Amino acid sequence: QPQVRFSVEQLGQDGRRRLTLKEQPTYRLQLHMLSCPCKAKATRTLHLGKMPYLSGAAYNVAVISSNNQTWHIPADTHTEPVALNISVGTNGTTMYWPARAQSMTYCIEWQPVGLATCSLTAPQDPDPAGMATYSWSRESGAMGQEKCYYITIFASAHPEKLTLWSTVLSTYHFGGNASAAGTPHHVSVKNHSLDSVSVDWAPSLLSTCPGVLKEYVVRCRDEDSKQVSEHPVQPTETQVTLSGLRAGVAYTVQVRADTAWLRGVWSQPQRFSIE
Amino acid sequence: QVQLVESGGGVVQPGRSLRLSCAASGFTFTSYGMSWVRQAPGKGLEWVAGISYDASDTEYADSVKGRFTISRDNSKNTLYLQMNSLRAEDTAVYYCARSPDYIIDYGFDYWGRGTLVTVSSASTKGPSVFPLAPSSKSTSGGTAALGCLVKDYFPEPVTVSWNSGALTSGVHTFPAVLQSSGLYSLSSVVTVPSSSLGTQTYICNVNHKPSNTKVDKRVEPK
Amino acid sequence: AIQMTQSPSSLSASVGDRVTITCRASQGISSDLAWYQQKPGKAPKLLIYDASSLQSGVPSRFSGSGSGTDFTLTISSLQPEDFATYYCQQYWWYPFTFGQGTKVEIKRTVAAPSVFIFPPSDEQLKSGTASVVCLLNNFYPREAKVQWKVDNALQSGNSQESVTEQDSKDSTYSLSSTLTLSKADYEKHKVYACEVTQGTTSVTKSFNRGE
Ligand SMILES: *[C@@H]1O[C@H](CO)[C@@H](O)[C@H](O)[C@H]1NC(C)=O
Ligand SMILES: *[C@@H]1O[C@H](CO)[C@@H](O)[C@H](O)[C@H]1NC(C)=O
Ligand SMILES: *[C@@H]1O[C@H](CO)[C@@H](O)[C@H](O)[C@H]1NC(C)=O
Ligand SMILES: *[C@@H]1O[C@H](CO)[C@@H](O)[C@H](O)[C@H]1NC(C)=O
Ligand SMILES: [Cl-]
Ligand SMILES: [Cl-]
Repeated sequence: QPQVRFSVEQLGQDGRRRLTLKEQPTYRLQLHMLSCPCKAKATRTLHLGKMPYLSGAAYNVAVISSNNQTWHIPADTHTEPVALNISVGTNGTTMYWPARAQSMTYCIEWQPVGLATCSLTAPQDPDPAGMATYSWSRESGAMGQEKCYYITIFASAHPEKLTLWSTVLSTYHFGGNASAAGTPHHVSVKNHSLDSVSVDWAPSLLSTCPGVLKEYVVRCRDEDSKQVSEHPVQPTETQVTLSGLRAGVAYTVQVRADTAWLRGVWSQPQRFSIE
Repeated sequence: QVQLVESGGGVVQPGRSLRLSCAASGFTFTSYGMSWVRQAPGKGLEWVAGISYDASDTEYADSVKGRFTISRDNSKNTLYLQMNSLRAEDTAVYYCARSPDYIIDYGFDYWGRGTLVTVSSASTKGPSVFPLAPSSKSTSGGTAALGCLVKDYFPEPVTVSWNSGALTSGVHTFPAVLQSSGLYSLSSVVTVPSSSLGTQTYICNVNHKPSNTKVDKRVEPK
Repeated sequence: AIQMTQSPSSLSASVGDRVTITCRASQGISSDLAWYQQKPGKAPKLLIYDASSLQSGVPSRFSGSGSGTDFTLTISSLQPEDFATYYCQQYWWYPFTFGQGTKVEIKRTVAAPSVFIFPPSDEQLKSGTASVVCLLNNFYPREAKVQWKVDNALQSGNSQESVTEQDSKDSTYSLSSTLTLSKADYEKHKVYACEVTQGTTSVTKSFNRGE
């Protein structure tokens, strides 16, 4: 056994990182990519001296002797601040993610945060919007449960070559009927001044899933003039003050929680009037 | 479409230097390793040198180590091979080849057209063309052979046609041989009916672009 | 450097045959092995990588196998456009090395050469050299012994040979042997003969200087 120790770069802009090697005391290197288990080729034996550019996936690397030291290479992904257009519905689930060069093969991998699913796409080019896509039938139950999912996408122009995978992105998504499940609970109206009320609600279930919740919207309806006003609220805030109310007028308040791609279902309406 | 075009080939004297160039187009040159592969006349392939995508890694075959230098100019999509102290054994067709990954690895999925590099102290010279005449009295039954001896040219290659390309059936043009003098030679022959020797004219067309020499030899029976 | 040895160096086959080429490595190279096809005057084309992965666009009659030091390329049903030279190449470690190649030629029935001999032209004799040329036309197989005779003296060291590739129409070979003499030596002798041997048959074609 040789006393060689590995190093790894941080994930670069290309979604690659070089596994390097140094000797400080025949031998060969066995490389096993753990992420994306549904791929056909998962291991390769290499000469120690050539130092491949891995992806952000998890790897097992071992020095094997020919007459074993092993390192579990941690995952190192790239996280997108922009949420993906993932739509889960009655007939199936569909994804869109930023594509790169043409004839690219993508592997989509997800797991509920806190059932490892794997999907391998056929080679596809970017659409006129610069996006790649894939869809699943309802039978697949692809992110059909109302939970927060962690997703990682990989890309390769030669999926049969293990050392050519690159990381695309990682992201979070709330599955199932997120619009309905995200409805805020415990909406309450409290007397704040002679002409104003404070509206408070419990944080949406979407707020526990990173990056999913875009904003809250508070709708107030004047039951006499039938006029309607909407007030957007930062997702870090669960309180808003409604002002300019008229005495004797009845009012209705509802709250909804919106994602980047879905309008949320309104809460049960609250009826009130100035005391 | 992916394309690799080599240039810089030609004649170079032993001990001198020569620089080959490869112009890449149709892909992102900065993302792939590149290699040079050469093939001596009538021999097999020999990997010469390879370079990674960012030019940090360079590797060389044993026979060229210390004499050759591979380099790349990613701003101009150009691959280079600097050849020094050239010997006669370096005479070969040099191909430009692309590697599919950042590093020098896997097979070559894209090749160039190749360029001929002849290492020799001979000087460029057009060929002498001599007739291989058929007798006017047939001695091979109804079939007669005739041809052209293309002797003492340098360097390769010459092209031979018959009757401005109008005659191709029965034509055999042999590969060149390197004579002890340093000059090349080959023959081109055609089999024709013996009864047509009196009526039909046969002319071989030898073209030698390295010396800008074109020779047309009428082959008449003797 | 890792040595790559192919077997056989050449072989003749027919359309429809199953062809197997072997490649052996001086050291273990796991699966880091490629296969190429090259036709005369063209760049190689990659057929197989990772010892057994079929390159995109290659017909499914091609397939590779093996690991470590012994590898095989197989063509299940040989096709006309498959006649060519095939190389293996290891990319396990540097320097990358190719095999010596395996030429797959087309088999046919035996054919005897038509033998022609040509005296040097009067035009060339002025230059002070004499090239005597012997033509072996449309024969099979490639093996053939050529022997020059000058006034019955067996010649050696003063001749060179050249062979064409297999003809596209009848799959035969053609050969030329050039005897080079000085004008002084050529004018000293009378009978110039070219003797061709193939199997149990020797054929001699000759001429007499000045006739
Ligand atoms: C998001 O994707 C779904 C499924 O393809 C599509 O119906 C919808 O229009 C998309 N939304 C936007 C804003 O593009
Ligand atoms: C979510 O549930 C609401 C009713 O609670 C329904 O109107 C809506 O269509 C559902 N959305 C999806 C995507 O199933
Ligand atoms: C689902 O399929 C039905 C037909 O079975 C169609 O009417 C409906 O519009 C589809 N809806 C979605 C969200 O796919
Ligand atoms: C809050 O209570 C005070 C005192 O009862 C009353 O004057 C005021 O109108 C109330 N404000 C609202 C918005 O009901
Ligand atoms: Cl490609
Ligand atoms: Cl509504």
